[PDB]
Amino acid sequence: MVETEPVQGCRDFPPEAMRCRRHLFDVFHATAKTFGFEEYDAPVLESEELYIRKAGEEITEQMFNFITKGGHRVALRPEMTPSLARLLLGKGRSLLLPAKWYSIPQCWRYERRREHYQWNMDIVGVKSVSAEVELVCAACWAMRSLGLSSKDVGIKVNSRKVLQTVVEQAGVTSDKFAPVCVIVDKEEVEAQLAVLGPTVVDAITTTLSLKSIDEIAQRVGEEHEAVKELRQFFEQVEAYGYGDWVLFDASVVRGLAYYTGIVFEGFDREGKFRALCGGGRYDNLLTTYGSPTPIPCAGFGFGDCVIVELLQEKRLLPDIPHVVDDVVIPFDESMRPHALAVLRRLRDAGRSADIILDKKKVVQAFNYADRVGAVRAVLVAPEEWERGEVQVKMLRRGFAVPLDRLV
Amino acid sequence: MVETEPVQGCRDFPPEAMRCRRHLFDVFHATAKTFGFEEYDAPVLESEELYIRKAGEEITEQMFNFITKGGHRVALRPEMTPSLARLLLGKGRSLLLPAKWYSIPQCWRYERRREHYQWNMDIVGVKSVSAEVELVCAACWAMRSLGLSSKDVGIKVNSRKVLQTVVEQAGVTSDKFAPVCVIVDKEAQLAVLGLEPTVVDAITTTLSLKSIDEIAQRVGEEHEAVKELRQFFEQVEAYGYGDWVLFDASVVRGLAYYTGIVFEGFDREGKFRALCGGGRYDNLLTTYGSPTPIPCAGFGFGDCVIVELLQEKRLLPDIPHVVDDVVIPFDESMRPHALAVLRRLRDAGRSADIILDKKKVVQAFNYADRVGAVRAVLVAPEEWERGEVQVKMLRGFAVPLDRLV
Ligand SMILES: N[C@@H](Cc1c[nH]c[nH+]1)C(=O)O
Ligand SMILES: N[C@@H](Cc1c[nH]c[nH+]1)C(=O)O
Ligand SMILES: NCc1ccc(Br)cc1
Ligand SMILES: NCc1ccc(Br)cc1
Repeated sequence: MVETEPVQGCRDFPPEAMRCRRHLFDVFHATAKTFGFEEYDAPVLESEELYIRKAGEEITEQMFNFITKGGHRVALRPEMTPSLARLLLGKGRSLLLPAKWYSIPQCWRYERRREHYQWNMDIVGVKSVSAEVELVCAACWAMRSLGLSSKDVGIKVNSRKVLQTVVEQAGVTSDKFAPVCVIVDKEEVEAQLAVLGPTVVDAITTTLSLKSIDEIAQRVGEEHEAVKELRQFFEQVEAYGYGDWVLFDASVVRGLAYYTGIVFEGFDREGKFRALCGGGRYDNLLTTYGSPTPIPCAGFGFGDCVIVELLQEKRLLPDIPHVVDDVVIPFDESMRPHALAVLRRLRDAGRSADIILDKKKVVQAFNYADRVGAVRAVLVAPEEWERGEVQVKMLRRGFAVPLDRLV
Repeated sequence: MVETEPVQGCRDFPPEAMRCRRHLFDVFHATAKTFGFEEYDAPVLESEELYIRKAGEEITEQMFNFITKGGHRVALRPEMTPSLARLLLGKGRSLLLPAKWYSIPQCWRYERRREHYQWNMDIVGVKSVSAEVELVCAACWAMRSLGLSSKDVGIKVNSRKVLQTVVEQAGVTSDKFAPVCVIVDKEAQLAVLGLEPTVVDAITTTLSLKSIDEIAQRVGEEHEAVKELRQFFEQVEAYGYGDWVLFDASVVRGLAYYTGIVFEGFDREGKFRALCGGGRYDNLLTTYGSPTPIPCAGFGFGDCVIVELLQEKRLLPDIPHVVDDVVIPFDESMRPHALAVLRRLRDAGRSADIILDKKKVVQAFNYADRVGAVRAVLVAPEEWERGEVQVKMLRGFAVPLDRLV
């Protein structure tokens, strides 16, 4: 036998498992459409150079990389955001702003799972917190669409600008801010900061432990950018009607080098699962890639695995069996030609329909119809045919119907 | 600057290019649904062992393979069919037959494009030619759905059983039939496999026969291939796609595993490579170690040649992005109210933007036009006090909040 298991850490999606994935992706797509985002895609294979950010990120530590037969350093993308930036930088002046782009790429890692799908939503060319508002509202909308409520989940919201000011007031070089964020994201965090380069660590921990925006304002001032932006953010989400879904949490920084402003992450209010989604503003990324002009950006990722766990726990993922509208059944093999004419008609009318492909008895054909979840069984028999009719039997007992009135 | 071009032989899909791909995939999905096929997927990364068929196939010659950190021989799949067989073999007795499965995997090669998407449709557990009929009809349906006619395209149909009999009558070992097919798909190479001149003569003669009647004269009217091809053409005629299909004795396909009927789509102007290709492969699962033979048939249908053909025929106009509503705050003090409006529009199943940054109404209106909005909803202080907004159709007057949706 060949090996029937998939390659290490990768998932197969037979029809049953595919329907669950599809149910999830339908929401991601529908939510994107509702919010006016445009789909894009790019190759899963990118140059390794795209991910060399040198901040000790977990994501760059766990890259699935390899050398081509030809000697080029490539990787299966660990995330989509750098691919987006490449595309954005490639368009340059021709890209009309603002742009709202989304995708549902498979992303990879090498360390149980080595592979996941990740819905990406990003807004490009919008300076103000309305971008973050929309992004956060989109993530809530998706969760709501899947059956979750604000009692089940929330989004923790913070700004990295608070921590920046604290770090900056200690005379810490600006090039050290990203590593600090990668570290603070994680008693070992006390040791790692010293290595980057005690009273400064004290200050960091104190501010991240502050439990409200008012307490942040006491420390850095009420007119500080972070305070004004967070207040605007919460005012807008309230106005949109999702105030119960969002809250402030000063310990949220995220693990990625490139966030500059507001950052956020989704969570289950039972404290059972890892983050459902995560994102933030990254206004400097395109400048680091070499854009001659700064390009504001903000966005999030939303993985396909944790959400499914949460939906299973909450009993929101019942198996939806396969369905088809009609199953056409030839009474015997001499009726196959006529049955195919019927099948054609049903499909021309926009119906989903099978025809019994092999030779079998009517009752077995009827059973197969039930197994594939047919709403209706269409028996094509000699006597009915002469009368310009077929027999129809609803499965969701039996009578003749004219060919013209089936559809 | 970082490199803005994609990795060698790979395509970017910015929104414009993505809409074209989406238009194509919508047809593949809709056709699958119409025909009652179920979606599946599997990892793009598979074990290299999965593709070692030893017939000198072009597909196994051009594998995108590499060694993991850990020393495992893996590959980016060159095709989906072996992944399907793996899944099928994994299920074994638990899989209810017949099964009709489809997918739209990206597949890879290393040699020019190194990457394409390929719609796969396969029928499992059906012995008779009705499987091939449905598969061929599904491919025609997809092309028809995209705007093509039987004047633009067709499907050439043959059976490998004819060539099998000829090869077999020359005393050629059964294990040589797949290599012979891989070669005939493309004089010197057959001799190397082990065939003398008279056997090559016979091969070429039969592949040059232009009708099923001429095949019957050579191998008999009772021969499996003749009965099956006649049944096949009778069924496609009955389904109403007779103008789309024809017999061509030179069609064998390049893959090792086809055993019976094979087919391929083509443009009737002779400009393009094959649009799609498939056939019956009844032995594949036996070779993977299935304790019982499992009949299978299917096809692949790439995303690149079809698009070329559709561009030539002028069937791929750019469809610009569209959204139903663009909500415009008169100024920043109206943003909260505008968000309440935005919420309502989206709750009602409408696609809607709100102007995110600070800008003047006329510029907001321009942006609305650029993103292809059907309707612009201006949220101004004076209208708001009256429980109203201003609505302007794009593709001006006051409207009550309740009657927008
Ligand atoms: N790339 C981020 C998510 C993101 C998308 N856009 C902005 N941020 C992550 O994987 O965590
Ligand atoms: N694997 C074949 C297509 C196919 C799918 N199923 C059967 N055949 C190809 O790439 O040509
Ligand atoms: N964001 C968590 C996560 C990242 C990568 C993979 Br692969 C799986 C999960
Ligand atoms: N079926 C032709 C083809 C095969 C592989 C790639 Br990649 C592209 C086209």
